[PDB]
Amino acid sequence: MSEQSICQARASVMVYDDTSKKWVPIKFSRINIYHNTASSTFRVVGVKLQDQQVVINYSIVKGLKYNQATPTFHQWRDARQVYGLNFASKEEATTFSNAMLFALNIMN
Amino acid sequence: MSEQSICQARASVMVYDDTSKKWVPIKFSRINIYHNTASSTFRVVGVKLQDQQVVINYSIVKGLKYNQATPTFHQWRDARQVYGLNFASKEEATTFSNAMLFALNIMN
Amino acid sequence: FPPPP
Amino acid sequence: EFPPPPT
Repeated sequence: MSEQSICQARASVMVYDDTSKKWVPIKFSRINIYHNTASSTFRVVGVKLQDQQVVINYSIVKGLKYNQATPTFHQWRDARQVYGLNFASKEEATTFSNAMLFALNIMN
Repeated sequence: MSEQSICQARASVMVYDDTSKKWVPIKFSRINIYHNTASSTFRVVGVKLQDQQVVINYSIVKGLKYNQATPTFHQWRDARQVYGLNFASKEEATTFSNAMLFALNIMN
Repeated sequence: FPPPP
Repeated sequence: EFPPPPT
């Protein structure tokens, strides 16, 4: 019924601009992966802990590809766009990835 | 790419418990309706402005039924459950309903 | 629809 | 694949 978080971490969410060929900010935010038991669903929701506005609300899908580029930088391709998270700490990155991969395992 | 809010209001999100035959809390929260231009998607996202946890992340679908029970109480049936928002003020109720109905219009 | 709380 | 990260 409600949204149940399975992890939380600080990161700067960015989108890879294939054209400008650069990595651009989507706008640190708080990143959480929520799960809906009443729908067996998982989402990546990033909120601006400043003005508390949601910057990202992404559904981790069935065939998603999560890549841990660096100890503090991870990305994932949906099938038509790539997202990356510049973490605030290796620790928070380690935490977010275990959840992510775990959520993806369930996703399958 | 990002989440773009089309409205914000304070309300107490509750689920109608058909069994207990009573209206029960889903856990005031901050309610926002975000739109994804890069997906033409609308969502009702409720955050606990206390511990900033998301209480609801609902996709307003194509055939949703929004009902404004009272000037400060509105509900909506998905097709297998009904949700309602106890607003903090008529004004915020008026604001959220205009967005909602608008988002639903687009939805069709 | 049920009656408001 | 995914591009090279920033830095």
